Amino acid sequence: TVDLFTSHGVYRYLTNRTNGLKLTPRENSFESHSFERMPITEFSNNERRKG
Amino acid sequence: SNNVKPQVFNPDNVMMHEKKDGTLMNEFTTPILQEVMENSKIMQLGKYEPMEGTEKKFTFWADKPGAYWVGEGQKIETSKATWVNATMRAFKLGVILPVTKEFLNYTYSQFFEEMKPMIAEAFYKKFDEAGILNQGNNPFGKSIAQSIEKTNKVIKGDFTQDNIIDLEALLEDDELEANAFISKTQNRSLLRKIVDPETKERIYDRNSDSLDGLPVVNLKSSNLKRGELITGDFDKLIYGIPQLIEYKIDETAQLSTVKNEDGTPVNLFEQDMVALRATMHVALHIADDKAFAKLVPA
Amino acid sequence: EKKFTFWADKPGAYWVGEGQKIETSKATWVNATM
Amino acid sequence: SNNVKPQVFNPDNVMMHEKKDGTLMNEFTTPILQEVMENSKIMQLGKYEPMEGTRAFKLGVILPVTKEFLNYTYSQFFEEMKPMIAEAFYKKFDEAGILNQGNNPFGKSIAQSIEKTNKVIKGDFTQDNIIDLEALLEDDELEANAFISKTQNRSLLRKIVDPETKERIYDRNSDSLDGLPVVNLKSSNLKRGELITGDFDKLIYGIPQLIEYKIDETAQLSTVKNEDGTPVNLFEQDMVALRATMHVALHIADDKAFAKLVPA
Repeated sequence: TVDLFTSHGVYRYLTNRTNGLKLTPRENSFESHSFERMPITEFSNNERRKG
Repeated sequence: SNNVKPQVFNPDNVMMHEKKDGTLMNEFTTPILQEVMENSKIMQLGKYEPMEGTEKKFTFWADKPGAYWVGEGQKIETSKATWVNATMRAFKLGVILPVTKEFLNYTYSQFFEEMKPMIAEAFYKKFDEAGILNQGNNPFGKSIAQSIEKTNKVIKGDFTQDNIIDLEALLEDDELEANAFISKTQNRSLLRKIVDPETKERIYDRNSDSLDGLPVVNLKSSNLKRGELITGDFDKLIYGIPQLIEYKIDETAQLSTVKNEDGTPVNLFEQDMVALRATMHVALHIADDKAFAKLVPA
Repeated sequence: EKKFTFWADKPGAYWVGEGQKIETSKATWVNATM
Repeated sequence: SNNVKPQVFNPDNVMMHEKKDGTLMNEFTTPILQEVMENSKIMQLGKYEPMEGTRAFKLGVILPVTKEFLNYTYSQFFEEMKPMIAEAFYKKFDEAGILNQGNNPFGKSIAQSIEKTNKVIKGDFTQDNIIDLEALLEDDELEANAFISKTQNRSLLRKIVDPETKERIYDRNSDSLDGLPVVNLKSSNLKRGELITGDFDKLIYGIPQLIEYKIDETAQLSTVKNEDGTPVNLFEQDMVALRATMHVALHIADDKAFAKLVPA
């Protein structure tokens, strides 16, 4: 099950490895969000992102 | 010698910037591709299996203990479990593309970019035709067509709901259920014109490419004839990839499988040439020889 | 006038035994014009 | 290797630490340049042409060196040899373009231009013969730009004086004749009594690839046979080789722009 976050909403899809990860929209795939930028944030341990 | 005519090669596999008639190939318009690169159908249908070495071991239960009624105070009889082992090994796919450095500079710099996908396609197709159809000098002693041949699990006749149902029934006759169909795109014409006379519904979805509700996968190979159809419980087809496609480019090796006009092997350094090597390791295993059946025209 | 270059031949591939020589292969293209 | 006799190579182009007579060049003194290094004359005179892609032809050479020599005789060899190869390329290109010598690959050359137009003066060096040589160019509205000469004939040029102004027509300090610069060719093919002149802006050249050097420790030198006839393997025989290559192109825009003076 795959969630894709854009600057305007979340798209939901279904896939399997066997079919080659062909994304198929899930029932009621789209869901709007009220932010104006992609909601996920990444943090970094150092410039190289090494543990 | 100061011989300035271009080097003739045998076989003519070397890319060159100058033709033996004296034509010099500047201003080359990079070719475009009228096609989409084909996926591996085995990688699509079968089950991936992590494999670190060139060999893999599987072990499965085989026998299960019985059990007894015993009277009060009677001796309780014994029983026993049993197991069985299976194994799969990998093989190597490879190809080398030699290029003259003049060609690599003054005609088609991107050549060792554009080839890498066409190489991957060639590997996938080789793999599929070996594992599915047992064609192209199949290295494995294993294949779908070969399991079908040893079981003689073949139906003869025309594409009809009758025969298609019989084909699927041939699997549950061994307690297995069909999961997909393999067919030749030439034959969806035949599937498109068969209908149930009772419920009056068509067995093949022209829109979704589904046959009797199961997904159909099309082979590009020319070995699978129009009237032929294959089905099986593809979750019983196991594949592993110990080494994904590796590319190496070399400017100094010797190629022995290409000879100069005088018969000497091509030396990439002394002759100022470059060549691209692609290799891939792939392993195939049929977990149950009975899990596959085929329909063939009479 | 217009001119086109299209791929015509894909490079082959060979099953190679452990330590056997990898055979070579070549690409090819064809020209068309309108 | 354990061979106590040195390896004979055919052709004998491999550099070695030990001579055929058993002499190790140990402790070996650094070579020094007894002569000035020569620079390309058509690259000096002719007009450069920005060129993309190749007509061009490929110059190239391979210098094999025994790693014992690269260790125990003259370590810096490959750094000190690159200019000497550039010299060799300059000389090969100059000799091909000017004199039509050395199996030149082009169908174009100054010697062929002159031999086609028959624009040749038979005679010894005299002020009247120099003036006639120049007039052979100015006849066709082209003016001489420079002179090409065998340096060994400055002894002849110093003996000519303008009988009106009564001074040397040849400035031996400037090395300019009648006010025009004279370039010297070291090659053996241009004879003592031969002199060439032209409007060298009518000679065009291009260089798609500058001198590229690649040092290799692994290739096979098919062209160099061991004593037994097997090809030389660098890695296995513990050997190193330097490859140099260049692409040059030559064009003559007007073959009447060149004239030649030659002894009678």
